[PDB]
Amino acid sequence: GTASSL
Amino acid sequence: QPIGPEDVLGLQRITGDYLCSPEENIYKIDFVRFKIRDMDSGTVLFEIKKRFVRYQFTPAFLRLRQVGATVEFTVGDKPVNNFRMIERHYFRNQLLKSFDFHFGFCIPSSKNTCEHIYDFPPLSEELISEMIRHPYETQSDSFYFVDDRLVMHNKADYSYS
Ligand SMILES: *C(=O)CCCCCCCCCCCCC
Repeated sequence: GTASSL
Repeated sequence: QPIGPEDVLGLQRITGDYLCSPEENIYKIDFVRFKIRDMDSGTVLFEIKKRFVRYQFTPAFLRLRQVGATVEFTVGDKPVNNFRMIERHYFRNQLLKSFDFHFGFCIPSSKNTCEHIYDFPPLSEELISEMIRHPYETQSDSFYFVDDRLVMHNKADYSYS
């Protein structure tokens, strides 16, 4: 999910 | 009103909405790198550098055992204590597994790097097959806490077809 934030 | 870790640790399904707004990221946590690699082979599976993501993987992904996630992020003006993520993966709203990663303390205006490890839950040949055959019904919620208070929420879905 952290990939959403880039 | 303030969502804590014990709240999300009981979640029975993927949330129907986001549990916070973008403005609740008062710490200005900003991810600048995200990388996952297979721990068996050492292969990079996905890297992104500098609130919803869709991934498209292959069936072989579902045979991995362990995957390493490296993250780099910056923080703004306030110190950040007990930064933590709880990320919950479901298939058709059945929990596959919940991961709980601690990042620690970050001083203001810092960039920080951590690597954590995902250990796959056990998956049965039936389950895998269903997962391959139903793309994007595998979903995840990523819940980010500073000092036990929810500050970000990211969603994802996955295809293995
Ligand atoms: C999204 O941005 C985080 C994506 C991380 C994907 C790899 C995590 C390991 C897969 C979870 C195990 C459950 C699926 C079988």
